[PDB]
Amino acid sequence: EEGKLVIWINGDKGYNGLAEVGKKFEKDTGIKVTVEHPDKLEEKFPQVAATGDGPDIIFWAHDRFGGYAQSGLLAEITPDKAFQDKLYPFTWDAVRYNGKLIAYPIAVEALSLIYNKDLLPNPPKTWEEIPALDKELKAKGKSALMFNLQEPYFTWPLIAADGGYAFKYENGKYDIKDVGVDNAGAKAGLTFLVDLIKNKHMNADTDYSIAEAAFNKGETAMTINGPWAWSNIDTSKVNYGVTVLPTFKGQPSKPFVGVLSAGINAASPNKELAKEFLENYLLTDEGLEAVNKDKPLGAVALKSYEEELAKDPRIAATMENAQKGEIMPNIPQMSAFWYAVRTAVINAASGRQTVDEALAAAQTHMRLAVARELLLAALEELSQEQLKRFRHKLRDVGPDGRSIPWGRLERADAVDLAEQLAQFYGPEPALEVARKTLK
Repeated sequence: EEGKLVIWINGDKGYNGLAEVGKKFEKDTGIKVTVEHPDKLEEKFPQVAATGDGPDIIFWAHDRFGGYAQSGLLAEITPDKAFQDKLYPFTWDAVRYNGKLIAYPIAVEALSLIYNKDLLPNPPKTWEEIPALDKELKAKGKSALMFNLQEPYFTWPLIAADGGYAFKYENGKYDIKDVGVDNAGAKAGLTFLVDLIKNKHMNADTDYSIAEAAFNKGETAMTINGPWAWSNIDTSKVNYGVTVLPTFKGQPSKPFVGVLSAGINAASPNKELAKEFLENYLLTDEGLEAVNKDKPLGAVALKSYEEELAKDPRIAATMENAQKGEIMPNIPQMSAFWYAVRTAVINAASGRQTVDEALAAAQTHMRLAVARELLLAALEELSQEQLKRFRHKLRDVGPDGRSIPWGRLERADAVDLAEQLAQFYGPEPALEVARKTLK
C-alpha cells in the first residue's frame, strides 16, 4: 500500500494512457503506479475503501462521489488557488460536498444540439423557431427535432431555461428548502414542450431508442444527445454537427453537467503521492493528451488543454453547453427530484395532468420528502436523555384534544416518533410541535 499508487478507472476510459502517465511518474519519482479497471468498481469501492483494501485514487462521475463523501470515504484535497484557477471555476463546484473539495475535476459532459448538415446547414438558435421549421421539413417527409421525452435528464434543459431548477445552489451549498420545479420558468418551459406535442411537432412516446434511430437514418433534422452517442452517428455516416442548444425566451438551455472526477481514498497512506500525481502529472497538457488520445475524454476541465481540444467544434459545443448549464447536484435529495419530475413531464406530455398541476404535484413531493428527512434528522440528533424527556413530554400531545396513539411511547425511537408525528401534523408542523414539546 505505502510507497505505491493504485488507481481505479472505468474500463471504457483511456486507462492505458493513464498508465503511461503513471510510467512517466515512476521514472521521475521511483514510485510505481498501477492502473486497474475492476468490473462495477463504483460498487466495489464503497465496501473495500472503508475496509482498508481499495485503491488510492478512484475516477468516476461526480454524482456518486456525493454518496462516497457522505460516508467519509474521500479525503479532502488541498489544491492552492493557483492550481484551482488553472481549471474552469464551475467544475470545482461539482466536487464540493458540505463545503469541502473532495475530488479533482477531470472531464465535463453535457447535452448538445446535434443536427444534420445536409438537412439543416444552419440550425435554429431558438426553440421558438422549431414549429415553423418542422412544418417545412414535414413537407419533405422529415421532422425538425426528435429527442428522448421519457427521461427528465433530456427534457430539463428546456424546462430550466426560463428559471426552473432542482435545488438552489448558492455559496457553494445546496438549499434543499428552495425547490424550483413549479416556478414560472419551469411552467413556461414545460408548457412550450407540451405545446410542441399538441401541435404534432413531437410525439409524447419518443424515447432514447426511437430518437437515435430516427436521427441516424436521416429522418429527423435534429436531436438532443451527448458525446456517448457520437460514435453511433459516426457509424451511420450522417453528416452531423454538434452545436449550442437553442435558447428559450432569450435564455440558454441549461443541461445537467456531469464531471468525471478523481477522488483520493480517505484510508490511503499515499495522499501526498496521489495529490502530486494528479496535479503535476495527470492534470497537465501532456497527461491529459496521453489519456485523451487513447480514448477521448471529451471536454476537459484544464483550460489550457481544453482550448486545444476545442479545435473540434463538437467538443467546443459540449463545453459551451456545459458552461451555460447547471452542475448535476450530488446531494441525496435528488432522488426525490428524479422521481417527481419524471412523473410530471410524462403526465403533462400525455394530457393526464395540466402543466400547472403536474409541476405543483412534483413540487409537493420533493418538499414533503425533504420535510420528512428534516423531521427525522432533528429527532435523531437528540441524546438518549433528551429523547427520554421528549417521550414523556409527548404524552397527552395530539390534535383536537385527542392524544396520538402510541404502542409504547416511552420506548418509541426517532423513526417511530417522526413518522407518527408527520402523519398527524404534516412533516413541517411536526417539527415545530417537536420543538415546542421540549420547551
